[PDB]
Amino acid sequence: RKQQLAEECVIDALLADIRKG
Amino acid sequence: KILTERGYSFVTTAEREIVRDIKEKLCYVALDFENEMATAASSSSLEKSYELPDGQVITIGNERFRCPETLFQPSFIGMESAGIHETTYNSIMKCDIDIRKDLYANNVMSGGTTMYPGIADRMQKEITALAPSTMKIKIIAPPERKYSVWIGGSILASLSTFQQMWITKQEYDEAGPSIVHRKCF
Amino acid sequence: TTALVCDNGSGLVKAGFAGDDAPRAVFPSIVGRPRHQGVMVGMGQKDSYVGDEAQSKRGILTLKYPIEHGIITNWDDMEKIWHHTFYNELRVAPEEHPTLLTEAPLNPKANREKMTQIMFETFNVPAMYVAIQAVLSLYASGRTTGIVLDSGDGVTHNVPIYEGYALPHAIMRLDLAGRDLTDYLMKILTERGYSFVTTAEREIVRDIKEKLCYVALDFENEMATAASSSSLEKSYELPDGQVITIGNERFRCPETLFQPSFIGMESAGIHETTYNSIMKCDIDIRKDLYANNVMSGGTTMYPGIADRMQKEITALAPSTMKIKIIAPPERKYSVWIGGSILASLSTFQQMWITKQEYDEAGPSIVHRKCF
Amino acid sequence: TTALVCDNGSGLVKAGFAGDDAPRAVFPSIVGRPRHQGVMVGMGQKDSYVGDEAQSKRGILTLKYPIEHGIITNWDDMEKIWHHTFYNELRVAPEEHPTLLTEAPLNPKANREKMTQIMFETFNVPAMYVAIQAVLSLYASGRTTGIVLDSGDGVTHNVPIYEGYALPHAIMRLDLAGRDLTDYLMKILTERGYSFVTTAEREIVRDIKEKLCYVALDFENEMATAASSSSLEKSYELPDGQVITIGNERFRCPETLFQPSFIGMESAGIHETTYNSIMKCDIDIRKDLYANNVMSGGTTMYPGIADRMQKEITALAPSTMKIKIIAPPERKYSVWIGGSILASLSTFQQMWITKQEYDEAGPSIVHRKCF
Ligand SMILES: Nc1ncnc2c1ncn2[C@@H]1O[C@H](COP(=O)(O)OP(=O)(O)O)[C@@H](O)[C@H]1O
Ligand SMILES: Nc1ncnc2c1ncn2[C@@H]1O[C@H](COP(=O)(O)OP(=O)(O)O)[C@@H](O)[C@H]1O
Ligand SMILES: [Mg+2]
Ligand SMILES: [Mg+2]
Repeated sequence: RKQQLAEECVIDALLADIRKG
Repeated sequence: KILTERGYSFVTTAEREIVRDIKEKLCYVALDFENEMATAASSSSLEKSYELPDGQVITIGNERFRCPETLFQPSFIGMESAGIHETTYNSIMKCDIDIRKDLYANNVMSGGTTMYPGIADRMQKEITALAPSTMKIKIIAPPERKYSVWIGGSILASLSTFQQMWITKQEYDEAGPSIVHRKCF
Repeated sequence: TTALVCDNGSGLVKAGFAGDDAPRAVFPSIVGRPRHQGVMVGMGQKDSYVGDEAQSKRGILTLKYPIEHGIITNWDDMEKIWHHTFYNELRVAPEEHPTLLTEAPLNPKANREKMTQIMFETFNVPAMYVAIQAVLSLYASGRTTGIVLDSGDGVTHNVPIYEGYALPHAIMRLDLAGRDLTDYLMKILTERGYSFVTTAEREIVRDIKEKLCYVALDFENEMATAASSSSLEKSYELPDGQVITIGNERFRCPETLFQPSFIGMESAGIHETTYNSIMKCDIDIRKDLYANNVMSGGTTMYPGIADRMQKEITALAPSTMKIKIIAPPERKYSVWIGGSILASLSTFQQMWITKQEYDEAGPSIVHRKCF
Repeated sequence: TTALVCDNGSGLVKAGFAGDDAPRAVFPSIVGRPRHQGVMVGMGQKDSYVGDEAQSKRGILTLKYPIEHGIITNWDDMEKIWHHTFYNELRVAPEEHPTLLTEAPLNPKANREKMTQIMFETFNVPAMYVAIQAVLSLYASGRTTGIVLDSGDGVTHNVPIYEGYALPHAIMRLDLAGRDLTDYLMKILTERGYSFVTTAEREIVRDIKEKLCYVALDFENEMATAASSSSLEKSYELPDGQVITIGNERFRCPETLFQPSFIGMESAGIHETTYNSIMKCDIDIRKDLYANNVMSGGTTMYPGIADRMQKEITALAPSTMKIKIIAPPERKYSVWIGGSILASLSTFQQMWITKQEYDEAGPSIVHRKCF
């Protein structure tokens, strides 16, 4: 132990389709 | 049926286009029914004129708001079902409780039957009478809602995600014409 | 290398770092699955909502509790609960952080084996310790002796500790807490006409229980007053806007903790369990345990419960001796606060279950390294 | 003085006298009101038709059911139902006869308050009593213990009784019965091109369900048989002379009892409800409840339901034991027949609710006297 211690979306899709028409 | 009351007869299917044109152009939804009936019975400020294709002129009064009133009151044409406001409200109570607020804030109408220029305020009054008073009744009524079914069709067909959801030729050829039940809603 | 404390309770998962005062992420332990037909294509449809997302969208979800009376039933749901509380709430890699989990006493051992196996093989750690919740409540209380009644959402257990020594023969467990109170509150809410059958409505009746219910000091006089006058009646607004009005159900619901024969269980109340746990202890230490009744858990948030516990134990105890109910105002998170105290203790570094010890001993060292 | 048994069913009122075999008056609980303009002046045009008159003249009537899922909504209609079943059907004065009434479990208490108040003020009686229908069914089965699933037109409830002791914590209630099956059959009959929207057509769809429908022993094999060959398709003649032919709808309609997710109800099927009611009982009595599964109610006469329910419980329960579904042929009126047992008991005569008891205790003694 001493050695170890030393080691340490609906909205976006639908608006996209609206702007596609 | 009620245009025969004033004296105007329309029985053929060609005359159905004329009666539909009169309904499109002159009719409107009364906000209050009985006050509008008393107003039309008192004074002829509500009477409007329309010219037929032969050249005759009709004038209609209370029939401007008796005809679209059948949507909120189906007993005029003898159907036992409830009006469209009670149909909307009963569809909300048939849903689960926790979502009902989102159904009140997002009442959407579509189709050309809601083109009448009093129908949004009337439906707001009817649902507001039906719903509890702590709640918000927002009715969306866009001006383009006569064609919104086609607009949403163009919206859905423009998706990239919908291209796998089609019923192709080959799948119809194995399954017969019965695959449209299991593939669609 | 700081430490994580993750009380995986039956109702509310409470997680946070070591040394902090308040728990960072408190969220209910529900896995919600959709039960209707998704018609709107795209949108990122999740097959399962976990946590507050399942709480918000609960009107279209079947909710499931993965933990029932402190025993983890569905292990995939509990894996998703741990995945949510690590990778979305706290946003920490568990491979660089030790973890302190809490557990009810008198548990099935295979449950402890399976949290050991998942927590060292799915969410593999440098270290992990499984600890009894009542000892953590006595940590947060700060006193060394005391009997601790911990009542979460599924488990109500009494553990007495004297001068740093637990008495395992006097530990007792009762599977009666807030979930059964929610179900009983539904069953008595059907009297007034309000129906609640779905898993979503458990949340609403739970909110009614949290916000309006209270422990009566005397049950019979409160029954007579609520039957006579409508002063005790209170109104609550539902999420759809409807208003319910409840009367005696404010104090008929928590009385199941003092009278378990309401829901048909044979065992006696929590005060009798506390008194019988003290009589199961040795005769010299009962003077310390009468004076240091520590409650914890979210079931004791009712604003009459300390006076009722004092009255019932003072009725049961001999009258020559003082009863004092230690009820801190933050006793909901006292399991977490004592876990954060324990993880900040310098002495506690030597009894971590290492990955090396797990590999060299199988999943069997957790019976011998822990209590 | 002969006693009266008046089962106010959700769909069919069944009244009669004690000591008898068959119920005297069975008639549906409908109040009709005219929806058209009467031009024909005179000839006794009633403002309201109650019962079989409203059934016969149903083409020009809006029919209202006063009872919905066991709870009486409209009380003036329910008073008209009681006035018809006392004065027109049985033709006896209520004030010269005691009258037991039946009730679904977990009813709202104000419903019981109002039936007691109406039944002691306007139809005032020497006595009345309110009981549980499942207890009457276990009487009519002639056996001491048993779990009774009673599924009427509105309420499907499971109540287990051992040695004359009902277990109140083990009572399960599900609002899925014959009205919901009628509405679901209306919903799925539109697929074949037959539309039924009015309340007059509800009687037609109900008669279609009563005549032709049956429980599938295996659901998916009956899907395969109905899709493959046209042997299961059956014809029915409408009152206008049109002939319909239905196929899989004979066994899609009752399957909602076993699969409640068809109509969007989150709850489990009646087999799982029965199984969970037996698991809520104590461990030493479950074998007796396995051998005494009593089915009663009008919904339970589809002619495949006993074998299906036996198959489901035998799948659910382990194999060391006997699952015997007690399904007598006369199980429609068995609840009434149980009243014809119970009101005919000389021991029963000392727990009637008298007039003097009502006047001296308000309408509150119906909670303290009845279960
Ligand atoms: N303010 C309150 N009043 C009454 N009961 C409460 C309150 N807050 C929480 N509870 C109950 O206490 C429980 C929380 O206790 P907790 O130990 O956090 O449970 P878990 O850790 O198992 O989720 C909840 O299930 C709730 O029913
Ligand atoms: N022969 C039958 N087959 C199938 N279902 C039936 C049959 N007869 C009646 N039913 C259904 O049973 C219901 C009658 O239930 P009922 O005996 O009144 O129970 P309750 O008295 O608990 O309401 C009716 O609504 C009808 O839908
Ligand atoms: Mg807890
Ligand atoms: Mg019945």
